[PDB]
Formats: sequence, C-alpha cells, structure tokens
Amino acid sequence: LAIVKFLLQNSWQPADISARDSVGNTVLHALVEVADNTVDNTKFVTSMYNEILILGAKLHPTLKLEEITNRKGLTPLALAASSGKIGVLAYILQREIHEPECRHLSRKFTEWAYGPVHSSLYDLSCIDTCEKNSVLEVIAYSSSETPNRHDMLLVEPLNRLLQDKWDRFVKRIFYFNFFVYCLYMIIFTAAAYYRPVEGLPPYKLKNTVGDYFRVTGEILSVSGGVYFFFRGIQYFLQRRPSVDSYSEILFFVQSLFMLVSVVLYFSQRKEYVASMVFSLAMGWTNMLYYTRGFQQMGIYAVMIEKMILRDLCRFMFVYLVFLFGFSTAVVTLIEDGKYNSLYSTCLELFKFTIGMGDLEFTENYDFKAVFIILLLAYVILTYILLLNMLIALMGETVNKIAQESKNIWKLQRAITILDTEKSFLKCMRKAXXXXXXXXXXX
Amino acid sequence: QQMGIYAVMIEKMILRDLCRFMFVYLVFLFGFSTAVVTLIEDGKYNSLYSTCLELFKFTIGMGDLEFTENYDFKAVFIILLLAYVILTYILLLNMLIALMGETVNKIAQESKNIWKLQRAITILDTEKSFLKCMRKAXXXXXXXXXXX
Repeated sequence: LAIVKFLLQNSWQPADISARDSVGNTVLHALVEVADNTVDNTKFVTSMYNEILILGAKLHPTLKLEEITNRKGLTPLALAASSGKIGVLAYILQREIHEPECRHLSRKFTEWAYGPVHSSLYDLSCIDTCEKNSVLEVIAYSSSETPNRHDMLLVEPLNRLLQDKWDRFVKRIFYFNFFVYCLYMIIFTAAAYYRPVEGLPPYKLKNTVGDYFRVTGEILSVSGGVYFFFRGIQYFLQRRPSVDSYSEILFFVQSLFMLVSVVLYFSQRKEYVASMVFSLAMGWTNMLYYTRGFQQMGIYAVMIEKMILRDLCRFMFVYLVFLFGFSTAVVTLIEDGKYNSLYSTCLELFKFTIGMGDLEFTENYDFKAVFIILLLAYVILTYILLLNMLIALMGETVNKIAQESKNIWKLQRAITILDTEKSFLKCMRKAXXXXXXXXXXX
Repeated sequence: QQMGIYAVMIEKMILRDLCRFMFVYLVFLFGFSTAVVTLIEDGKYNSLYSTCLELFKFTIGMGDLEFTENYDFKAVFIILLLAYVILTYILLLNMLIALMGETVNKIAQESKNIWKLQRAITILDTEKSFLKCMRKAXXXXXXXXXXX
C-alpha cells in the first residue's frame, strides 16, 4: 500500500492511475487477475482495490475507474466474472462507501432502517449492462467448464435478482413455452401413431376427415421441427466454437432427426420411419429438460443428466467389454442353432443383466457343463461384480455432491431466463435493487 | 419405535417419490412406448396399451426384450429397446438411490421424533375423542445427577 500511495502522491512523477498494460488491464484489472479465491487472497485484493478507488476519488474525481475496459472489452467486474474470481466479484458488486465524494464510487446504498430492520440497495451495473455484457450474462453463459463458475451466481445481488424476475414476469412466460411444446409432442406422436399402414405410402393423401386431421398433424410436426433447427443454429453461431450444454445439444439432435425423416419420406423410402421413430423418442425424453426447475423436480433432473454423462463412458464401455468377451466365448462354443451368431448369443447374454436371463438356454454345442460354468461366472461375474462397485462410487459422492449440486439447477433457470429476455427480442423489460432485511444485531 | 420408524419413512418417500419420480418414469416409458407403437404395424403390440405394458415388464424384472416379431426396420427397434432398458430403469435408478443415500446421511436421524408426534396426536384425540371422559386433569420427574 505505502508504495502504491507514494507512486500516486509523490512530487516527482505521480503515477497515471488509469494506465493500461499490454493486455488493456489497469491496476483494478490486474488485481482481479491476481485473485486466487483463497480467503486471505480475497481479503488483501479486496481492500487494495478499495484503496485504489479511495485514491482515485481523492486525487482525480472525474475518472470513472471501474468502467475502463481491458483489450477484450472487459470492465474489472466483467473480467472477475469471466475468470471465476467470485469473492472479488461479490466484493465489487456489494461494496458501498460513504465519504465526501463517496456517492459516485459506491455500488449500493441503504435507504432506510427501522429499530428492527434493514434495507439494502444495489446498483446494479451487471443487470443493466445490455450493450456489452451483464455480470449475469457472462455468468449466464455459464458454459461452466469449471466447477468454480457455478458457485458465483448465488446471493449478494445476482441470485435474488434472478428469483425476483421469475415471480413478476418470467415464470408465466416459461409455462406457456412448456405448454406450447407439449402440444407439439402430442401431434408428432399422433400422426406417427395413426400413420397409414398401406405400402408405398402414402402415396398422396387427404380423403375424408381422418385424412385431413392426420395431414395437418404431419405438416405441423415438421414445422415444429424447423423451429428447433433454426433456434439451434443460432446457438451454434453464438457459442462457436466450443459438454457445456447437453439440453442444447439434444433439442438440436431431435429436430435434425425429424428433418432426416422428412427428407426421406418425400424421397418415399420405406425405412424413413427408422428416422421418425427416433425423432419421436428423442422428443418425449427432452420433455425432461423442460420441467426445470421445480427445485424438487429440478434436482432429480440434474442428477440423471450428470450420471448419464459420467456413467456410460466409465461403465457402458466396461459392461460392453464383459458382455462382449463372454458372448464371443459362447459363440465359439456352439456349432449350430442360431445361437452361434455373435448377435443372437450376445442378445441372449444381455437378458441376464435385464432380469430375464435364461441360464442354459441352448441345448446345441459341445463340452457340456463348461459352458454353464462359463455362464455362472459371467452372470456371477459382470452384473454382480460390476454392480457393487458401481453403487459404491455414487454412495461415496452421496456422501457429497447432491448437496453441492442444487445450486447447479439454479444456473439452469438463470440461463433460461437470461436467454428469453435476450432471446425474447430484448423486448421492453426492467432495465434499483434492495432487499428487505431485518436482523438484530440490535 | 422400531415399527414406527419404518412406518414413517415409507409414507414420507411415497409423498416425495411419486411426483418427482413416478412422473419421470412415466415420461421415459411413455416416450419409448410411443416410439415402439409407431414401429409396429400389426399383432396387438401396436396398441399403445399393450406395447406400453410390454415395456413396463422390463422395469418389473420380467422384461421380454425383443418380444414382437411383427414390424419393420429390423434391429433399430432393438437398439430402441436396449437404450430404453439401458436408459430408464438403470439411468433413472442410480440417481434415485443417491438422493436417499444423501439424506441417509441425515433425516433418518432427525425423523424418529416424527413418530413421537403421531403417538401424541393419537393420544390427544382419544381423550378429546374419548368423550373427554374423566381422566387425569402435578408433574415432576425423578432425577439423580451429580453434579455433587
């Protein structure tokens, strides 16, 4: 500090308090860069930051220091948030200083208090910074290819601000989106459910009522399909080039699958359904995304997705190896009867895992019981040896993450809300924060 | 107080579980079952209801795998199954155990007093609901801790 002071205050050459380094960073930017999220780190950066501002306002009052952008277009705050420097982010947004010349510097003020009671007011730059970035918006995206980034959004101003929108306008908006989506699903299934059997379909359609109703559905479903593809492409354009967004990746997959089906049908190839069936299944499951976040439903939604990302690579592969090895061992074993085919035998081996295992299904073959011991091991060995260790890791986390995660849903609502307003046409919307408070402390 | 703990937990889970979970399972089963009905032209596995029921058995432990011969596109239906069978009972199951395990870090311990409330309500009502018949209506506790 003393040397910071002597640099800025000396008779010989006072430091230019707003100079930018090669990267565009000022002392406030550099301080943000030097934070490492440890408690004593925050503490020292936080008040040295404070000190710089106090000196800015004392010595050169006209200078709006916290507005100065580094090369990449980032204010100190926005850098903090881009690099998951959370303690400091919280410090910069939270701080209010009362001094002569104090008001220009301070982030927030407390308007009034009652013997009990307290009120806090927040500026708030992050919410209103539409033009380049919003503390939320950097936070809002949020790819969070890091554990730490999720933590930041929390309580101080951003977390409450997000909660506040949802009651006023946004949740009402979300339900209509969900309801609108739901009808799209009933229609896609309905046409698919009621599609005509006759071969070389249709070819051509529209006789009687039923024909008219089904045809509208088929057109409506494809049209429904285009919307995702168009929406999808825009997201690809925005976050290019980068799983940060599994739901985002999916919806696009489902829409595309529908498109392939449409491309095929006009072609009139018979299989095309192999495309429509996939498109229908992908859609209903994607219904899972929509609920978020109940906060009861939401927790359930997050966990399944996390496990699926984790589980298949570690586990789907290992199970495949155990099943693959044993199934191959069996095919060799049997001369004839269609259980020779790797595919039939492997499928027969799968049933043991489902709960439908047939044990010694096949009479055909040689060497008697060895095949059964071969089975007992695989049946004993893979579903069962494999299963115990698979439960255990979850149990060990279930020592922990479940508790860490719930905030994880919180991020999802924020991203959905942030996008709709941005993705809502940036239509007229709010753009003062304060929290009613009452703790004594008195 | 042994039976009681068991009684409270099931009721709590049932209130919690069906809305979070019965609905999600229904969605996974509903989606895949619909995908299957589309797949099959004829044979009574076309009906949403028969096909969905066939899909349920996988969850029970009675799953038939490729039950139906009827249809088109071969193996895709099986992959369609493997996913659902792999995907829902199993992907769904792991996360469902885990939340309970996380609580089972905790609530079981908090709860037992929860039964306590139930006995109190039963007792309070019978006397009130017992005709407010003549009944007691001094408390002191024998004590001995030193503290000396």
